[PDB]
Amino acid sequence: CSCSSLMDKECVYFCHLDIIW
Repeated sequence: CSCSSLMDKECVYFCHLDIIW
């Protein structure tokens, strides 16, 4: 995934995970 705003912080931080959630 991705986010149009880097300042929606928790949007960007769902995309930082990969299967090892």
